[PDB]
Amino acid sequence: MADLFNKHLKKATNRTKEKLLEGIGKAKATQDEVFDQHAANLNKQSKSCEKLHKDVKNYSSALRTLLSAEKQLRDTIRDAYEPEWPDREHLTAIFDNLDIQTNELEKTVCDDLPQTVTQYVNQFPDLKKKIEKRGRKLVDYDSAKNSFNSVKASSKKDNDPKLAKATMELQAAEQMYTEMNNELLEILPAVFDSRITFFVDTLQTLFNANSVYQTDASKFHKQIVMQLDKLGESMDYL
Amino acid sequence: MADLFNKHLKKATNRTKEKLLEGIGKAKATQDEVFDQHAANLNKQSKSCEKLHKDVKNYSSALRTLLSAEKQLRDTIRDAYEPEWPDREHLTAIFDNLDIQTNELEKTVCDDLPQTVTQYVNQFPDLKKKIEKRGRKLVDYDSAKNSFNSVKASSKKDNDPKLAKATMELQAAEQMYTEMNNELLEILPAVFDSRITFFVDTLQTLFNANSVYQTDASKFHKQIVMQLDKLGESMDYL
Amino acid sequence: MADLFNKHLKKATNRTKEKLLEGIGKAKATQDEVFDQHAANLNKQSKSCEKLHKDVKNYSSALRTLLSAEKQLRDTIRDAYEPEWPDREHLTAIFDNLDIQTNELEKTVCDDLPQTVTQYVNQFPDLKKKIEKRGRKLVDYDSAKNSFNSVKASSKKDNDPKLAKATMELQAAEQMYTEMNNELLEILPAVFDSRITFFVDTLQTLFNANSVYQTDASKFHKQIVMQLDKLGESMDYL
Amino acid sequence: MADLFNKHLKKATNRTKEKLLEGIGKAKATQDEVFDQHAANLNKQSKSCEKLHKDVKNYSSALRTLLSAEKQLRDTIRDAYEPEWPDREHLTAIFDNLDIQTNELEKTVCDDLPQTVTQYVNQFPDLKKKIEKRGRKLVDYDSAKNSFNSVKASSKKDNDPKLAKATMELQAAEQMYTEMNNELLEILPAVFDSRITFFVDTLQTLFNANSVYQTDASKFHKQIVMQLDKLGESMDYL
Repeated sequence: MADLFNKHLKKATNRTKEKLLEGIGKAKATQDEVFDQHAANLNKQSKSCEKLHKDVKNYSSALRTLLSAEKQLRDTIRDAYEPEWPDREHLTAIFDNLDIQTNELEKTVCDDLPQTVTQYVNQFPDLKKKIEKRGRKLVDYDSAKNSFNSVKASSKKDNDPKLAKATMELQAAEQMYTEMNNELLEILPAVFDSRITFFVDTLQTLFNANSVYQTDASKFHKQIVMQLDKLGESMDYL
Repeated sequence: MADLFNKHLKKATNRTKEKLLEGIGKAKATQDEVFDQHAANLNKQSKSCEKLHKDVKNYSSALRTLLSAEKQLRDTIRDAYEPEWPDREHLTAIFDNLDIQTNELEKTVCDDLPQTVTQYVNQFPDLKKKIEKRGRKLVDYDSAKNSFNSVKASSKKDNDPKLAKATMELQAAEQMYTEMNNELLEILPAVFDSRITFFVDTLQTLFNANSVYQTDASKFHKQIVMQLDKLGESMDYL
Repeated sequence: MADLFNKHLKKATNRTKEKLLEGIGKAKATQDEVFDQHAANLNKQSKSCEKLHKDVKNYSSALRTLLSAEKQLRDTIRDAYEPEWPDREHLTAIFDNLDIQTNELEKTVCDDLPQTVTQYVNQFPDLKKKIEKRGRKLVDYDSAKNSFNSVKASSKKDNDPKLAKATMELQAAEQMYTEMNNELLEILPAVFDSRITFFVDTLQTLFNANSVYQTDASKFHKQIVMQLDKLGESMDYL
Repeated sequence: MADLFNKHLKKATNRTKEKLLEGIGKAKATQDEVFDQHAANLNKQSKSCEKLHKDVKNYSSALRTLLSAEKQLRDTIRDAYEPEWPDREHLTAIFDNLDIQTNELEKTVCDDLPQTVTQYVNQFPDLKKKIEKRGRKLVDYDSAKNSFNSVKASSKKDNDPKLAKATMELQAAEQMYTEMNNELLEILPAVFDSRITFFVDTLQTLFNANSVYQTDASKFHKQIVMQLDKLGESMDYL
């Protein structure tokens, strides 16, 4: 069977090459070579951002409730503690310090963090737009260039004002093309590579705030462990 | 002027004073007056337990939910991560260890902690009942004592079955009174002071588990801070 | 039942302590400590007097009729006696002497006795009034003392003429307070203890008059007994 | 002049003088003339008894009321007394003894005394009637005596049934006359003089009872005078 069905194989592979003509659309001379690669690069910067933002916002709400629950924990232990027992003031001050630390983390992650994306995303819109800016005259340059030759090929004489018009289009499109090459060839790919800059600022902000809080939380909770040890000794007398 | 109407309240309220006092009882130098310490005092131990238990159960659910949310945090970072960043394996292992530590805390507090209260509490239920085991035996002992005297005073001849019966009650009640005194004056006061034993075992179980988790969490999260530092260095190349 | 109904016992005794707030009235800083005890003492002098007077007046009327009936007895025996019989003049003079003795007792108890209460009750009104005299400035002294401190506590400066006013009240009330302490601390309790003085004067007057009469009456009636003995001897001859 | 009208009164009044004298009777040397002592004389004994009885009954009620008022005196002092005075028990016993003495007097005079009159009085009622037992027998005796003579004078022959009848009346009346003389001349005069026997028994009963009471009353009340003296000493401390 496999070879007879290989008539299916033979048909499929080479005849599919003709099918690719039908797949794409109506013109083929384009900005693709240099600047679609830069376009895809600058879009690859955007496409991770939207996921990161969704997760960062949802989890920032999760952190805001988490810190609120840790504030409730502290107030509840303060209030549940009662003055018959040895140390209430010291552990109360520990809880107040951990409240301060939760408020720092809450401010920094929940409120402040999103700006750290913006901190370098500021520029990316105009630059995304500018990939298209370069493209406009990468297309019109070739169109004008060929058009000039076209006229010089079609007319019995130069005098055919169309040759002048196509020259004017060629000059204008080449001027824009070259200016936009210089600006955009550096900036747009540099901005893709710099996409890591805003990712790193944001992730660093988020984790730095979390880690400073938990670093303080561990010493504060180890201090309450020492409060357990003295409470063991206290255990018989009270 | 209104005080004249208070004269009417005086007549009625003086008769209630008598009837309240009829509530009280009869005795000789009785250590049951220390059992008039026990009942309201071993009830501090009960009523503070009900508050402690209530809070500990509510907050044990709160801790279970917190540890679940921390499992979700880890799984979310682990899943959110991309293979193009090298520490993905190291920080995945850091998160796996912190998952283990949350599971240990969750088991220890949320599941296990109530038994710690129970361990010293097990003796208290019988011993509270024992407060009345002793207390009634005073009422019988001095009732029988004064009954024997009452017969010997009332009865014209002695040779009175009432006197023999009152002697039998006196002996029986005195034996129970003295047995219960010896047992209960040791045990029941000891249970009051020893109430601190379950309070301390319970509080120690709860805070010990929380501290071992957070001590491990701080080292594990400091190791993710070091991952931020290497990511800052990485930031520019990627 | 008794312990469940002891929920009634438990409720009644401690919750009654809160009920005592509702029982009394609107201020608590007062003359009670030193001088209500002296006030009750000087009132305890009055409260036996009114009963004693009621009974002494009613029985003084009873004595006035009793002595009148004894006068009728004497006149009737004098008049019933007749001159055929041996001794009429001697027993007639006995009756006349017992008339004199009844008139002495009648004067002394029925007419004169009440003044023997007054003999020392003279002073008690003003002194009863004076317990209140002391009280007026035992109250206003504290009120002025506290008021001075109040002003010195409330005003931003001394200059607040209220401080002067409260000083003037304090001085005046302390002057009256001390004067009234000196007079009243001795007199009012001494007057309670001296209440026995007028009781004893009155009871002595009453009984002394009665006993002098009956002492004479017994010798007078024993003399008429000797008249019976001679009348036995007379019995045959007449 | 008015004396002339007295002549008219003389004629009528002289005829009444005759008719009064027709009231009188007939006799020989009769000891019934001493029975003309008895009737008006044993009536002194009756009429003075009625006065004595009247007064004794009225005054026995008066004594009953007096002794009742003295019971009330004692019970009133006993009840009026206060436990803070020591002789309350001694003077209570003094009053209890004087209650006994009033009850003894009350029984003896008020209830018992009339029988004392009665004891000697019992013989008098029959003996008063006996005065007429004798008196009529004179009227029969001399009527029959003079009747026998009258027949012997009037009757022509003797042999007269009237003379025999008059002899029978004379004998019968003389026997009764002489029997009654012997009995009644002894007894009835003796009863007149012996009237003093019940007067003396009665007066002695009355005054003896009154004196024994008052003799005891004076010692008992002198013992309350001693209670006044100890109360004078007590007076200052109480």
